[PDB]
Amino acid sequence: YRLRVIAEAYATKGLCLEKLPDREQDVITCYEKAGDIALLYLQEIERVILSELGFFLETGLQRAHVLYFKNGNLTRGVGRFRELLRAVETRTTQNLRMTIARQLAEILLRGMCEQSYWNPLEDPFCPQENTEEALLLLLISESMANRDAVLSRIPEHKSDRLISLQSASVVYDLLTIALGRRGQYEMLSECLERAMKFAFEEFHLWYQFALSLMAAGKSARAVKVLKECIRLKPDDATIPLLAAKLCMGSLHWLEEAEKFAKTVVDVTSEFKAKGYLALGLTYSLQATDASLRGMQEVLQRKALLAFQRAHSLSPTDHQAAFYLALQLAISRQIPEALGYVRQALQLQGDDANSLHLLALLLSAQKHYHDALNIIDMALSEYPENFILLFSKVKLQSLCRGPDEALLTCKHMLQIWKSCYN
Amino acid sequence: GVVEEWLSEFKLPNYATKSSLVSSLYKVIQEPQSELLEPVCHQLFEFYRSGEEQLLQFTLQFLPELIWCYLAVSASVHSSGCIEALLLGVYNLEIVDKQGHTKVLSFTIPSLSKPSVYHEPSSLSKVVYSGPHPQREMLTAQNRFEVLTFLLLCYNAALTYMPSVSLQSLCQICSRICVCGYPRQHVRKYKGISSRIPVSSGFMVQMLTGIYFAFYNGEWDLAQKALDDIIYRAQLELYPEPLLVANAIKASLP
Repeated sequence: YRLRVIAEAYATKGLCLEKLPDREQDVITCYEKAGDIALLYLQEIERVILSELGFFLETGLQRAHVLYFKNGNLTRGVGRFRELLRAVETRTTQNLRMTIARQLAEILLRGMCEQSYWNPLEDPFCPQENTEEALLLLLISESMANRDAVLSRIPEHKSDRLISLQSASVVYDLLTIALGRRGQYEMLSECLERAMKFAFEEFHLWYQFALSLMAAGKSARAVKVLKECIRLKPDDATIPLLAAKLCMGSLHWLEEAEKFAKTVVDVTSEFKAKGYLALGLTYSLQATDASLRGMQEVLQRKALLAFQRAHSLSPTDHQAAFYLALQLAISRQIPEALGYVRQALQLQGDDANSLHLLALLLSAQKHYHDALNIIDMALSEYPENFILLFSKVKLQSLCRGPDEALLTCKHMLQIWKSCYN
Repeated sequence: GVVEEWLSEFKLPNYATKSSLVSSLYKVIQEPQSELLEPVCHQLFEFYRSGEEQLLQFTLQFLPELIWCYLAVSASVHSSGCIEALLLGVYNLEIVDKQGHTKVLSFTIPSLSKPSVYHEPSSLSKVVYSGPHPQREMLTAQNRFEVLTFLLLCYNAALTYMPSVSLQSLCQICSRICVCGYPRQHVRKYKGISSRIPVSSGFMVQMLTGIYFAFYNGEWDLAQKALDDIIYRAQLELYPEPLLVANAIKASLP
């Protein structure tokens, strides 16, 4: 009981000395010993209780690091933070270790590089790199934080719920920023899935969970969450764009793609152009999947009309011009298609599909050796392609002779052998 | 020049430990009309050969400026054709030369069922995030961005020792590169060559790391606008992870 008395005596001594024109480091030292004796008394009383709450002891403990980090004493401040964390937790220090752990995680994440850190025991489970200890801190904090939740009652009071939601949002924000940079998405997705309990009508967690799911490989769950995101806030057009892009991917769902395309089109120019492009691609694929006669031409004319509209709406998109030229070439109209791909290649001349289509058009025009040359520097720029190899083999067999075709076949067999086990 | 005659008379870290070189060297790379540009380039290579730490630490900060200038102008009028060799040599030296082996950067995630220095379980797998990177011989349009992100990560590893001018320049490049060939440039009124550079997702993530670190060193408006262009371009190009990281950064501000 006398220890807290002398601790408050040191606090009052510092409060009086602040009015006298380095004694500040002496006040800091008395603050450190006051904190040490307060922690020792807490340990003794928590041992005794098997066989209260002051006011200024925490001030004396905290103003030391406040001065540390307001005067630039970053090294001593982080060292004292670490030593305070080294104290064994009791039933009265959980919020203090909350706050100090959160601040330490922030300052370590946004304060210095990797080559300016050493182990807690040494002085410049045992962590070896800063993000490891930050991750451990985040796990422990969230693990023994998840039991003070409010679970969205809102009978009459809201403020405590708002504070709890803020704390959850910030802790998961640090978790996301820590784990995203290192390219680990599975554990992040599971973390957000576990966290999903709190939210009831909040856009942020739904958006982040959908993004994490779509960036991890799973698609259908991402599509459903993205649909609910459509339901929540009908202002953004990028979210239906992502849903449509996933729909026509490996999933091979086509009706939903046209639904989302119609939704985004029926809402600036740079977005409705993308919507028209997606609608045209969906129509072209549906045409390719047809089974009777007339509907193929109907969908082809629809697709070329949409592609023309998209091309007109934006003059500096090489993808739109390339796909319009491809659709034109599907319809056997050569000169306009070759002119269009010429314009697209003028827009950008480092592509692969553009050169491949140019070579294909040249071959369809019966100019074999020029297309052969084009394929030659196409392979020169991309020495590890596969489709270009098949096209070159076909062209060589069509023009010169089987010898070079066999040579290329053996070369590509060797390439596959090298690239795989 | 000052550095020119310094080299002329020149032809243990206390050799320069100089407060007048860095600004002049930065102004040298500004204009493309330099007669000694490639000689001072391989002279910088010669400095990088010196394993002594301060020279490499205080000369690595020049990489973003040249990466913009001579990999966007030559790779759009004039082709110097040797700085790429310097970059390739630096890449090979970094990836290969540590003690005679290739790096495998790795760390292990923590757990909660095992006692730690701060907690107890009463009341573990190794993961790899980089390497191996086999050496290269020419900057092709199929592998140049991988080495670009590797160089960016290597420069990231030591952001502590670079000055504020380097941070300002890095933010300027990180802003102007991703909006150069898009209409938003006329909002920013940035001139030069109107073209689009096909960046990747990892490149965006690695610049976002540096942008986040620089956000808390006084630079506020430039980093804010750079984040704006980054998120705009990511939304345009439909790249999930950079958009997620940008949203996380944005939703964590005072």
